[PDB]
Amino acid sequence: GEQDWEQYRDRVNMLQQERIRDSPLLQAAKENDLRLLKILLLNQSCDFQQRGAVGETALHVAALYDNLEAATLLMEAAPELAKEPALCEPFVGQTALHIAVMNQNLNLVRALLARGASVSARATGAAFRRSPHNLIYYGEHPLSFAACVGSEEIVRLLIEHGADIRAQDSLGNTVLHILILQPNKTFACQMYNLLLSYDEHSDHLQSLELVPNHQGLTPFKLAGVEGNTVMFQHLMQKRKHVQWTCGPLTSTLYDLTEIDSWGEELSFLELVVSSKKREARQILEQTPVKELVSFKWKKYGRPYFCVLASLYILYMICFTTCCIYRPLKLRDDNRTDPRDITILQQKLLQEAYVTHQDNIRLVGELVTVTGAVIILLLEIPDIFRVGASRYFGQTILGGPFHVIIITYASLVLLTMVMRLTNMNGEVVPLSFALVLGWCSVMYFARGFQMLGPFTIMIQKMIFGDLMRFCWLMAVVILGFASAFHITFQTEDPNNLGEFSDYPTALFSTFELFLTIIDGPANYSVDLPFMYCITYAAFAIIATLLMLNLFIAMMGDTHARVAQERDELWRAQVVATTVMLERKMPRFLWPRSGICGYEYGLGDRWFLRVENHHD
Amino acid sequence: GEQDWEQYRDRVNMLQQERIRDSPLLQAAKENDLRLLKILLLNQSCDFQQRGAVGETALHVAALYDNLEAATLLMEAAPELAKEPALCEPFVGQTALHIAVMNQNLNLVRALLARGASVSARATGAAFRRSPHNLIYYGEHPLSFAACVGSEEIVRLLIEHGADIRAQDSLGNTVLHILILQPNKTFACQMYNLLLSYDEHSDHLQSLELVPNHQGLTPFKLAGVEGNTVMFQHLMQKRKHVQWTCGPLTSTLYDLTEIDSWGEELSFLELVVSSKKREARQILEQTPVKELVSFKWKKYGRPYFCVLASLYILYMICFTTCCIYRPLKLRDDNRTDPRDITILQQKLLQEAYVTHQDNIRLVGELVTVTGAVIILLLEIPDIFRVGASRYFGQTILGGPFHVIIITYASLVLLTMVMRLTNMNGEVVPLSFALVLGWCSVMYFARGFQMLGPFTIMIQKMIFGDLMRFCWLMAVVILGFASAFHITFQTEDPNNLGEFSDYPTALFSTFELFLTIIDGPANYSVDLPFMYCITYAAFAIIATLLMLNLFIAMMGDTHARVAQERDELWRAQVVATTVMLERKMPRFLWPRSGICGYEYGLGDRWFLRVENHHD
Repeated sequence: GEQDWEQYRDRVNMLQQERIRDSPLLQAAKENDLRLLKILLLNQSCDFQQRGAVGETALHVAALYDNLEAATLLMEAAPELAKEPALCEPFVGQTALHIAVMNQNLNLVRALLARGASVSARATGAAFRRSPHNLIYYGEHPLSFAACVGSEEIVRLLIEHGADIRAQDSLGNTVLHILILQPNKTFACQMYNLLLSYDEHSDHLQSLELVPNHQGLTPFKLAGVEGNTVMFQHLMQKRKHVQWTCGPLTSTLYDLTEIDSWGEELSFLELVVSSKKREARQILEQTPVKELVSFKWKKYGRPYFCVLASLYILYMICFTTCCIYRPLKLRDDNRTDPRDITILQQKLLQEAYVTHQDNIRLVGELVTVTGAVIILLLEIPDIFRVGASRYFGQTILGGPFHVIIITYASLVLLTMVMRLTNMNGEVVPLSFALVLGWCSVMYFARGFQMLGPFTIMIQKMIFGDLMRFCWLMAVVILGFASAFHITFQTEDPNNLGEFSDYPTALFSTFELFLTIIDGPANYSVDLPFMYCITYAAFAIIATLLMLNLFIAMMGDTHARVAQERDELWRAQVVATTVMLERKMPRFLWPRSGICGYEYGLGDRWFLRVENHHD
Repeated sequence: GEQDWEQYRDRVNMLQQERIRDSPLLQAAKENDLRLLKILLLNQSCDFQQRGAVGETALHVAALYDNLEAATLLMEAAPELAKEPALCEPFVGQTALHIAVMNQNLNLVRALLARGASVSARATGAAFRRSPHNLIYYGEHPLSFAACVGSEEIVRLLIEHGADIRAQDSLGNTVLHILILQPNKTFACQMYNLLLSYDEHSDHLQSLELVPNHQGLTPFKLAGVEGNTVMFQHLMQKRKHVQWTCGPLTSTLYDLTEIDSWGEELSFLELVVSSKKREARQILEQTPVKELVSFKWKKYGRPYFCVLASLYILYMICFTTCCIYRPLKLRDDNRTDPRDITILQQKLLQEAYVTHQDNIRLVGELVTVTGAVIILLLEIPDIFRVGASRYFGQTILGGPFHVIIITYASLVLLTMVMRLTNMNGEVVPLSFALVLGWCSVMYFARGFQMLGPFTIMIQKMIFGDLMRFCWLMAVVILGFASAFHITFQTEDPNNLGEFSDYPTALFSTFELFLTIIDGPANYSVDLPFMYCITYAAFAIIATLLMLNLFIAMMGDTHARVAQERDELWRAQVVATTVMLERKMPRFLWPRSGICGYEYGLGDRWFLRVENHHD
């Protein structure tokens, strides 16, 4: 690939205008020059099946520019032009009916359909598919075009000429899926009511509402994925009824069949919390959904989360104590190596199990490794289910805690390999394990409103501002650490040995940036004067300016989300509820909501909501 | 208890709708199906005393859905249905008159009262009591229902059929108490004027205004507890009169009898500052109240607070100097224990009183312990008065300073036990006493506007943000302190002994989090390389990110209250005024306001307010 899409798309859009300029019939379609077009079509003339650079006809050009005078004269001379689709790459299958509807030209649609335009024509070209570089997605059928332009009269005219409402495009979207993807949401529900009124369940196999996608999503399920909360509240108007109303009080009964999704392998609520669209989190604060996941969290979600929190915390204490007590003996080698002298005075034991206090630790260590395969048997089946990047990427479904808890379980499994192999470097995977193990306890901080939004800010600082600061911090601690190394390369390393080696001078200048270590000073020796100029420059540019600017932007990444993670914590417990309702067994978590079978109203499981309004 | 309330309340609300669906008479009451209901009640038919699942009648169902056609046909066939209450747990005592008023159905109330509905019926069920899970509290009588719906015409119709306005519900609330608990406050005072106009003091024992609650509160006293400032200003319109008005100036004379509450054991002003409701602090900025507690604070509150401040500060100097000089002698045991060698070189004296300089300290120490029982004789009678959790919980009445000053007086009493027992660990209760003693001086920082709101922010940071940060700080200093301990478990503890023990490694990593101690470094020895990776990870995640995010949210808990504790300090001196007017004697604090007895207008003590208005 040498060129890209839009450079090809601009080439088609200018080759198309050239052929309109080159051919006098196509120009007379564009100019609405019915003077010339009468004289031109009076005689035997240009073939009406002459094409542009895209496969357009003269009727497509006469409809792209709303010229119903020229389009009448074209169809009177050539009636077979109404059934003609374009033929080349971007506009494949687009008919003049696809354009007369998209211009909302009603009198052109009547003139086209009287000439036998096909309402079942589907624009299968790549300039109609739902792609991030197409500006609109209106579907493929002209009935689907009339809905997304919001024209009530073309829809009432296209059904009368035999457009089935269950017409499914190449994505699997029927027209009810496509109305949900439109941006002017409060004008789309009136087309949604109009399209369902013409449905009238003659087919009634899924009754146009349960007709899924190629990704399985019904239109109700898709409104939660795309975050169409205006369409969601409209869709719940037919899934409820008011039991009674007494003054200010009102008790209404929501259907909860398509929200709870009991038998479904991929429920409605996982598709809302694992949706990458960002207005999908406003679905979780709607009138049947908010009451449902609050009932699941309080009655069963937070009690079952706190025991798992109190078990994992008690698990990590058992892992920590098997690190604190760990098999160490005095080293075999007398230290003949006093070179920055070796402070390592003891080494690992090999197969140390002699004492009874060790046998208590053997019990303890087996809780760690069998606790770790339990961790592995819970998560690596779930990376194979959502796609291993939808899993790790979405930061409300655990996200960068499943990466941590898998890495933790990998390292303690790696440690028990080394304990049986008698490898010597056991301290390296254990130190990574203890950090990753105990910082994974912050996963359970989502279960508490105090601690909840506070832990999302740490994820928006590790990934947000640390990747916007550590690059422009590493250039300062590479220029200055080298500058501090060169100034001290010619000195005694026993007096101010903070820059004696270049690896340690990177470490000291990393610390002096953060001022977690003291400024280097030895007042009983003459330091080089270039150091006092370099360090005074360093302390201003790095310590003073660059920290307190990073704190200034980290203070702004907190202020920008301190009013926005109180709403993401309310979406973080929903992703914890439906994670827990799916994993741990069925005799815990019974079906939420009132069973509508002991009362004579069905088998659907309802949710009753009592509300007050003045 | 297996299920909870609302799961029982939802069960009643759906069992009730089932019986309406099961019985054709109850359905015809709901449907307004007067076709069927005429045919049904033409014959001998279902018993009219058939009930739903709650004890409802057909007349209750015909009034829950405002069907006065069906309710007329029900009462014409069965006239004894108007006097029928429901019989089961949530709706006990609710009559159809309780529903016809709550729907504000005036023509249904006239048709019910003509059939002999009882206006004195009281809905004693649990779905009418003032509880946090009921959405409204409208009282129990239908006159009380007509007031809280704001229907002037039902009240003017229910009095005419003999509803006494002094009708007291199970909480002790008369209807004037219930109008104050309503949320649309500016529409409730017009019902308050209407209800007082029909009172006309024929009873005149308390004249409906002094009729207390079961918690003793009159409606004027309850408007300060619930913070009904709209009702409070309306209640002070009848407790004032303008002496004169001259252009812009106006001198008005407030009654101050029910505000100052002179003979009352529980005054009006303690019920406003110790109220847990949060709009009760706007009562303290109203036109007779703000001028009264400003006069009490300036004339007598701040002079008497500053001597008690200057006495307690001078008391704490006397306690501190008896700690600084304290009986210590050189230790008896030669230190045969050089294990992290014992720096303890001297011990406690036993009965040390030999010298004259000690006898000065004996005078000093008795000021401390008799100052401490004086503290105990002032506070532990007051935990037995407000309820020992209303006392400690409310942070404007001292709050977490009465916990401190009781703990301080407990520890110096515990110290004088140890001085007579010759216990050895006297340093432990004294160190707690000196911290708690001198930080209790911040109680007196409420007496000064500069220092006032600054000390409320420390209480909103100790309890607010420290409990939202120290949990997610303790997981970092447990993962890293263990990770720093394991990496240094196999080294010489004499070179970088900051993580030699696991208790001290928790201490060092606690300090390195805050960077109150230097980063561990010893450039004359080879530190383990895993430390330089762990510490560089620690300094970024803990020192840099997690501090300056905690400062970012602690900066936001200050910015959110720097415009809100300037109004809580103005409620913190009111709680200090009425604390001081109650405790210290009566010859200090004379009665505030002008005695209306030397002038010929009563014996009530008035407050004169001169104000300016353009």
